[PDB]
Amino acid sequence: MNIMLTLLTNVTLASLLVLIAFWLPQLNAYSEKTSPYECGFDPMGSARLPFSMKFFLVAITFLLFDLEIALLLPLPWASQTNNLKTMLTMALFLLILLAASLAYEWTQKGLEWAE
Amino acid sequence: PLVYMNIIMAFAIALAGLLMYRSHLMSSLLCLEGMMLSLFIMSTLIILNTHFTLANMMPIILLVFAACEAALGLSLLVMVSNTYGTDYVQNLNLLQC
Amino acid sequence: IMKDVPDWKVGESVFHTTRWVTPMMGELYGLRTNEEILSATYGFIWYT
Amino acid sequence: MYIAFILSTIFVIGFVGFSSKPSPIYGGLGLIVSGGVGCGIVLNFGGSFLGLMVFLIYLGGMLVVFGYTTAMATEMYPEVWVSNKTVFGAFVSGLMMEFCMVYYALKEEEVEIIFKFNGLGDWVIYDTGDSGFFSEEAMGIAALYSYGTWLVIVTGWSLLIGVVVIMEITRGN
Amino acid sequence: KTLLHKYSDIPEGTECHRKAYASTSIGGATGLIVSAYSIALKPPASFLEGVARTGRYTFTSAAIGAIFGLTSCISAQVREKPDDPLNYFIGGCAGGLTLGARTRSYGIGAAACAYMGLTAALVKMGQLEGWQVFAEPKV
Amino acid sequence: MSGRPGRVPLQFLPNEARSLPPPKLTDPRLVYMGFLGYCSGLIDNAIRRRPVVSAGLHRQLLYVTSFVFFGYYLLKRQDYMYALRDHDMFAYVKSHPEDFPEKDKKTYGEILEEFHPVR
Amino acid sequence: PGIVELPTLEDLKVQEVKVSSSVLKAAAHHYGAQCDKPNKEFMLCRWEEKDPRRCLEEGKLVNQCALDFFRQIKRHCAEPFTEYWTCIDYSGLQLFRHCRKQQAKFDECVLDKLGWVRPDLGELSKVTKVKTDRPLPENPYHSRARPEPNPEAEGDLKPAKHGSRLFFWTM
Amino acid sequence: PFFDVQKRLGLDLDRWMTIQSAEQPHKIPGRCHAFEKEWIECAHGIGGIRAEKECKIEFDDFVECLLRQKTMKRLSAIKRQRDKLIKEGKYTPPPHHLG
Amino acid sequence: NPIIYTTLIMTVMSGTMLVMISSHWLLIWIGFEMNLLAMIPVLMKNFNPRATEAATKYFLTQATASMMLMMAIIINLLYSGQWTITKMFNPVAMTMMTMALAMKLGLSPFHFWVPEVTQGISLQAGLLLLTWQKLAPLSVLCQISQSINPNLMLTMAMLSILIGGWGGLNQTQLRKIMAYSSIAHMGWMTAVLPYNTTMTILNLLIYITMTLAMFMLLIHSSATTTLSLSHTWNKMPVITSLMMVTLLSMGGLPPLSGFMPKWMIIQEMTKNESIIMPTLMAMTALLNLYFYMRLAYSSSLTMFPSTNNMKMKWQFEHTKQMKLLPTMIVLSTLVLPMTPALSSLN
Amino acid sequence: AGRIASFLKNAWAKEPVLVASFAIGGLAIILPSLSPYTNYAIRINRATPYNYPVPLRDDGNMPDVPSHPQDPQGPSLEWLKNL
Repeated sequence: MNIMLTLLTNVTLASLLVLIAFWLPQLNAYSEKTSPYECGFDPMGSARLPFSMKFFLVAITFLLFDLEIALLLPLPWASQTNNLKTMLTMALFLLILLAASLAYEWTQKGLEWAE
Repeated sequence: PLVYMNIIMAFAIALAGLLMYRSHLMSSLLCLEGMMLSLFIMSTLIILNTHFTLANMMPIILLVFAACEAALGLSLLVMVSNTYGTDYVQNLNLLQC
Repeated sequence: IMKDVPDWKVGESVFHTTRWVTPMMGELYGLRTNEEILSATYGFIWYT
Repeated sequence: MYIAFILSTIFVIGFVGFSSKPSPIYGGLGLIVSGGVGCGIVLNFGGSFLGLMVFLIYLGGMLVVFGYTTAMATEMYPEVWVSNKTVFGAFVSGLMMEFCMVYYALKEEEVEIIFKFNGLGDWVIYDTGDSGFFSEEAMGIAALYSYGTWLVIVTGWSLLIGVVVIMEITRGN
Repeated sequence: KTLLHKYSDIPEGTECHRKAYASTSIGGATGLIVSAYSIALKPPASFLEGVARTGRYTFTSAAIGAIFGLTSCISAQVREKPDDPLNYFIGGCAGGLTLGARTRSYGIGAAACAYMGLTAALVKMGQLEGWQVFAEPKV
Repeated sequence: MSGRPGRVPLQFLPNEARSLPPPKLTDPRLVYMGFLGYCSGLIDNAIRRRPVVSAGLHRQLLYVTSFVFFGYYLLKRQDYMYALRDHDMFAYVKSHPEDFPEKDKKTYGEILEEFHPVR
Repeated sequence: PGIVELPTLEDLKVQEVKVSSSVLKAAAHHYGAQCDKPNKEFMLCRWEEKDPRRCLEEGKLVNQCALDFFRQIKRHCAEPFTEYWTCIDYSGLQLFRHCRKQQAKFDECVLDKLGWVRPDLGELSKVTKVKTDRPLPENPYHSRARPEPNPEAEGDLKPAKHGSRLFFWTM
Repeated sequence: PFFDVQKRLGLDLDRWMTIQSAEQPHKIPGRCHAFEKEWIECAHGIGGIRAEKECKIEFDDFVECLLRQKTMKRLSAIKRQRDKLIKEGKYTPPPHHLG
Repeated sequence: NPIIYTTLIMTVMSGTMLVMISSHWLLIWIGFEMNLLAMIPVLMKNFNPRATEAATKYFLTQATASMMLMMAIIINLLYSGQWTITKMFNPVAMTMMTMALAMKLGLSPFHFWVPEVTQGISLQAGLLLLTWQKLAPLSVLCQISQSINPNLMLTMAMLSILIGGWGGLNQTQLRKIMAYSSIAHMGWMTAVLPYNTTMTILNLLIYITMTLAMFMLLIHSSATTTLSLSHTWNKMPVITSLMMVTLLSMGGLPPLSGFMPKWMIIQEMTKNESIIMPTLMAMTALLNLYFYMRLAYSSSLTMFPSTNNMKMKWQFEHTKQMKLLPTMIVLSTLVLPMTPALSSLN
Repeated sequence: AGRIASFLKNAWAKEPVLVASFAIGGLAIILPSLSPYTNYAIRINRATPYNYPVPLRDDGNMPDVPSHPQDPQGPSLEWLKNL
């Protein structure tokens, strides 16, 4: 439970810092201080309107690629098996498959910011 | 054991959550995504318990396709959000006939 | 411990076969103390 | 024993976090924490690789879903677990749902709902075997490139088809 | 499925009170399912009309079960002919009349009486003989 | 069937199906399936609005040959399944005499079948 | 559903070899070379019988034989063992690499004082055979008589009697 | 498989995982290698339906080894009655069972 | 780009073939995504708001069924420890799977998705969805037919036939009624599935071939409404003739090949002492026959008013070859006299 | 000849990293065929003992396996000792 003890201590020590930084250093709020910041002026009124991406295409490819790397994390242990021959081909095959998918997306536009 | 009960009722409310749309598809899509987390934890619990070395395979490989299902899922939601603007399932009825 | 129970064979064969089985550790540490439980059952994983 | 059952209990009401339809990333809050404690459930059973994997790619996977929510799935007034009355009803109904059975399990240990399982904790279900010098989980995963082979091919080929599929559906002519 | 056994155990005629009560349980249960499907496929609006729709359906279905159950046993007791298929017919036809009363339209109740009357004799037809609807794969 | 011993999956007419007499080329079932080839020939020119009886005979000849070819092996497999069904069947009754007794067939002089007057 | 049998508390007690792990692994290379015959006998019992309750006698033999092994080294050069095992203790991984000088001092006692040589690499990791005289367990898994397989189809294929026999299809 | 392409060419595609007592990475045994072995080679070439009543004993024991529920229930009866009477008195723990 | 559309079509076929050749419970699921992954692109190939409509509706139900399908496997793993494709060893898990597979097939009230998706997507993709994904769940149902719950599957089959054929006479779009008609045919093959698996394959093949022959005819006619199909008599009256012949074929009147399954299905069910159930499904199959003739009534058997511009269509000719059309038509109408071929499947 | 040389010139001029990454990726695939130490790498993993090689009962006529981990007969690894 040693990891639990340091985890508990860490989140505790963080909580004291926010605790005495909210009660000790005075309190005075009169609305316009409490208002959002828009570089000096009053916002158009939102911060909740759809802030549509312009790079949505690459986001999903990250999920496919961040997923597939989890398939090759076992590589250090995969090297120390009695069958490195098929290990070499299969592990290589994954890297070309990611390479092909990146190459496929690259050629058909893709990574460049969708406009 | 009791740990198994906790995580199969994790499926049940996830099952209830998925096929219960209130306002928007994104919340249900996330529930579909999180539904496999119980599925991951479920399958993972037997496999380390039973010491079956090979079948440690499938928790990772279930993760390949469950999140891939989500990958095409929220990318489908992109096509909705351009024609539909919002992501509401209540509006998602233009094929009323 | 088994005197009050109506029907109880003391140390009956757990399975229908007579071949020995690796002992389900619940039989091992079932009635031991709490610290001995955590020292071995959760010992390795919780150890650093 | 506490932690083994207690962590799974957090996994439960954590799942209530997103199954009750809060604002989508408040649901993201719901399953990211159960994903965090879900690492703990497999961790206590060994399972360090798998426990870290979910704490690796879920955060990677959940990294973009927030963006889609705040970019193309957010409202003028984002939801919360207390604002809307139905979702609060959905939240609470996810609280007595497991509360009765854990009390039933803690008091009787013979709960029959759907499946039959006893309630002597879960420290019993562990083993007495010795791993020698090899972790069972980390080597079964490493058997991907020695004995997976075909099981590798179907995963890799689909990932290629993935990047084709996620491209053409969103291309829009 | 326990309700089906809770109705079949009681011999025809005797214990007509329990037989009638059992028939209400099947009628009440079936009304709950159709009502649950009704407000799910077609959402009325708020809870007040939703519970009214379930109330109308549950009351109606239980009504058919109640009168059909009590008519079957009293007919068997009075006529002293438990095996007679018509012991269910007069209960079955009465089911249509009650449905016609529940729907406030005797026009559809008249045709319902024959339809539920014929089926009621048919379920007694199979109960008497070895008829089975969900046969196990014998071949 | 799907579980009989000594079966090779995805294997068409096996090495013992040839022990049965082959279907004749004048098999009425075979020529009918050839007639389906003839029928599938004439209709083809109907969609493409061609002379339904005097258009390209190569298509019609190829339409008939394909049907008569694949049919012959199917007609060979036809009997082999039935022969295999018949073969094992007779082994079971031989191997299980107690399930198939032989009644002492007695003439109608002893049978008391009652008479139904109709009038 | 039957009987479990366990040896009584008397015959499962031996003169247990009570010395720390580091000392055991410090002399493990020399221990595995000569003190091997009881060891090889012990788990031919462990793998053939597949039942620890049937191998207590071999467990006694290996425990006492190791005791004679530890008696020999203690009697001849006890002091050179001292520095070798304590520097193994200081290593968290019990690494042999930071022990070569101390290992050298240990090695030349038993080679010259007693005649014990140091096995080289891949020496103890062998499939070597052992001359156990005990009977071979006939049914290690205690399996019962198995059900007889269904009779095998035999004979020759005859044409289907009266054709397909389906409704009104003559053949 | 609907089409047992595995058996046709004789090359395995997914049969290596299937059952528990298949070959393992440098022979790491499963929990129920013995029980699962006894059940599998009991009902081999005998038929799926002609396997339940005959090769039963090798199966419930195997599914016992997998779940160990009746034995955990056995431990439940031991622990439950233990806390029943030690709280009432009688039993005092022997000095090895509590340290 | 056509070269890639060959690949995703191939993967859908490859994934389906993966399901029907796998002995591992895991790989069977893997084929379902391989079908599911590459299906959505070809479902919204035209990229219409209806295409995005149907694609989203398809994905939600299909993903739910496949996701429900694992812990049906996982509980089997919990209570059996076996991955092999055999009978299931835990009842509640396999009941859970039957709902999952029925969701993929669209038999129970689960069936709501198939008529909705079919309308939004084009005819060509409608054929592929309605004729190719009805094999992978069929293969799994065929394999697990040993321990199948009789009441569970028969109830699912009856509803699929009932609602499948009951709402059929309420849709003016052909793509809708075929989806409605398919659910009725879905029930027919699934009803026999618990009893004998062989007749399920024959009814599958017979239904499949008719499914091409009609959908393939519809593409040639290029019709979306019954009135649109009605105008076909003024260009290619022969095409509209095979139209009705296939309708009566799909109805099931002999000698037409649509009487193949209806004749064969009730046979072993009567052999299995199930007689009331065969009677009800046959009688309610007349509901299928009703809107079958109504489409035949509007298309072939009677004329219908045409348009002025329709004349110029006579001058030009169709350019699509529409491969394998004549063989499907004959294989969908004149097949009954060759009945004993069910043994070849057996 | 001329086309490939100009093409290599163009690739090395515009995006050197990609024509690079194709190079390291290129030969890392075909070196395994030309590798003379892959067989040693095979022998490396076989030699490493994880499970202890349980002894075998000797009913006679196995001269290869020794009776003791000191006799010369049996599989050996002096290639590793040299290496």
